[PDB]
Amino acid sequence: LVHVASVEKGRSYEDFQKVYNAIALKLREDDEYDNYIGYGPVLVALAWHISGTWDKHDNTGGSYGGTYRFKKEFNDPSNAGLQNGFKFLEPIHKEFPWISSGDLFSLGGVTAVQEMQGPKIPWRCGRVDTPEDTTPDNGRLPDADKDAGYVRTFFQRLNMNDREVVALMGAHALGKTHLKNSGYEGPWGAANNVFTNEFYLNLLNEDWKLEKNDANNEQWDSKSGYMMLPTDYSLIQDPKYLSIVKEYANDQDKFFKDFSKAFEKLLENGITFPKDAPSPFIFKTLEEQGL
Ligand code: HEM
Repeated sequence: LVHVASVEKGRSYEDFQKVYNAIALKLREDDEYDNYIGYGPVLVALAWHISGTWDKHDNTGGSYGGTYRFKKEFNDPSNAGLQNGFKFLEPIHKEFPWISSGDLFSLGGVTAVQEMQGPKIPWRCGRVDTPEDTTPDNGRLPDADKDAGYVRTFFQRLNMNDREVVALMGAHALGKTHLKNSGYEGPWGAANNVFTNEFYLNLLNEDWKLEKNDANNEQWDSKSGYMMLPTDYSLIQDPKYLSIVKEYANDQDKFFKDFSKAFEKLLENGITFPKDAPSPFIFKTLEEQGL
């Protein structure tokens, strides 16, 4: 099963920058969402879950098909809450009906990271909508109540290694858990709509206490009012993971570089880019444009 990137007919860089700008302007505008966190975090969670269904063994799932738009996938329990990012992006698809669904979903994650002051994330167009019967079954995304062995195995399905797994998990500096969505409740840090190395710092520097939440699930809670999932806490339980956690706590630029490569790879898993496709695009922020 091969998925070959196909550029939207006649579109170039400047066209996609417009779609970026529209997402970015709307991010600016809808600042009240989720108690003033804004929609940045749910947008990067949506781009991760639509890519996270990939299976490297048979190339099923992945971001290419746009299959999150079908009821079997948006009804995935693992995706509870992400209907809000989809709803956000609907006016944008309306304004730019020529972009594919996979391209829009994935571009929404890139746009969110950069406007929340994270690193630049190169992005490539050419995902093509596939039909309903290519929608992967539920159950392909990761459980939160497991340990580092589980996490390591899980991410190997996505062809991610130790550094990649730890870099990628740093996105949990953003947003928060919601009891009615996941059975977990609370934020990971204080600046949860700015992209920083705070997750790593909080992991190492906080006083964590293991507790049961109101949904009867175990989670780690700090005196500062922060939390960590069991899978998050894994990263300082495994010695290999802990080494890298310290690295990123100590050096945000290194974390930024590694996240950037890892997020692009995650969003492009399963896609074949022809030799003569366009080079990855690096979009300007609104700020960089005076907008
Ligand atoms: C072992 C892997 C991980 C587990 C078990 C997992 C689990 C969770 C859980 C349960 C939530 C809260 C959902 C809610 O209640 O609304 C959460 C949210 C979040 N996750 Fe993860 N996650 C994983 C990895 C990742 C990765 C790789 C990324 C992206 C690069 C990511 C991005 C985020 C973000 C940004 C949110 C916050 C969204 C918002 O506030 O609504 N997660 N995750």
